[PDB]
Amino acid sequence: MSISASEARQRLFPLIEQVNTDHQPVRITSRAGDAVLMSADDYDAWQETVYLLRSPENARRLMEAVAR
Amino acid sequence: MSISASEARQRLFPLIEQVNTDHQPVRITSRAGDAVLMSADDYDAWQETVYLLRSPENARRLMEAVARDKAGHSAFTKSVDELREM
Amino acid sequence: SISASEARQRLFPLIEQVNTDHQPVRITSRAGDAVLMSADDYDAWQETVYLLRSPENARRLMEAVARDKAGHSAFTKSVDELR
Amino acid sequence: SISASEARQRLFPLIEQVNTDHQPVRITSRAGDAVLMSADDYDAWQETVYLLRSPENARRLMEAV
Repeated sequence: MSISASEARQRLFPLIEQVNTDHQPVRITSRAGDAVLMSADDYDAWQETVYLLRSPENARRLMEAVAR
Repeated sequence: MSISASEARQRLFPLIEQVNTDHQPVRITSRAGDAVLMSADDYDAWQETVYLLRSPENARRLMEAVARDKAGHSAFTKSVDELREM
Repeated sequence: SISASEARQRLFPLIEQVNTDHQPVRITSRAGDAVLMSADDYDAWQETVYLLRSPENARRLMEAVARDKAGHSAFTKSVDELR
Repeated sequence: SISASEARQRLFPLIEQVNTDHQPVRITSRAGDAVLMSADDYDAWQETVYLLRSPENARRLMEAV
C-alpha cells in the first residue's frame, strides 16, 4: 500500500474497501505530488479529537468516562 | 483568574482547590516572567491522550470507546456542548 | 464531495488539485467513504500532534518555523557576532 | 515533584525556573495536584492545538519556508 497513481486509478475501488477495513493510509505516488487515501471515519475521528483537545479538561473527561 | 506571585505565595492551597474544581488555569504574574497554574489530572490526561494518538486509527478507536457506554456518551456530549458555547 | 466513479475518472487531476489548494476531497461510494488529501498535509498532521506529546515542544516548533522564515542569513549574522 | 509548602517558600525562583527551563513543575498537596508552567509556553501550546484543526495549518507548520 505505497503505489503509483496510475495503479491507484485502476484499483481505486478495492483501495476504498481496504482503507475501511485496514484503517491504514495508502500512499499514492505521482509527478504531481503524493496523496494519501484514508477512510472517512478515520479522518473525521482525527479532526474531531484534535478539536476536542482544545480544552485540557476534555481529555480528562474522555479518559475518565472510558474506564468507567 | 490572574494574580500576582506575591498573593499566590499566600493563597496556594486555595488556588489548587480552584484549579481542580473549575478546571480553568490561573496566570501568576511576576517580575521574572509569568506562569500558569493548572490541574495535574487535566494536564496528565491531555499528555497521555496525545501519546495514544499515533495515527488516525487511534483517534477512531478512542471515539469507539467513547461510543461504548452511557458514561462515554455524556462526557462526549458535554465536551461538544462547551465547545458550542465559546 | 464526489463519487468514486468520478474520482476514478479524474484521479490524476484530483491528485494535482489536492496538492495545489491543499484541501482534502471527500469520496463517497457503495463500497464505503474515503478522503483524498496531499501526503504533506497528512504527514504534517501526524508529526505535529506527535511533537505535541510534550506541550513544551509547541514553543520550540514556533521558534523553528520563525527561524525557517527568517532564513539562513539570520544565522550567518549570529555566527559573525559570536566572532 | 514538590510539595505546595516547599513551592510557597520558593514561588519566585520556581516561576523563574519554569520560564528558563521551559519544563513544567508538578506540585503535590493536601488540596490536590497542580502543574506550574511558563505562561508563554502554555499560550503557544493552546494556540498550536487550536491551529491543528485544519490539515492546511498543520502543513504550514511543517512546510514553513
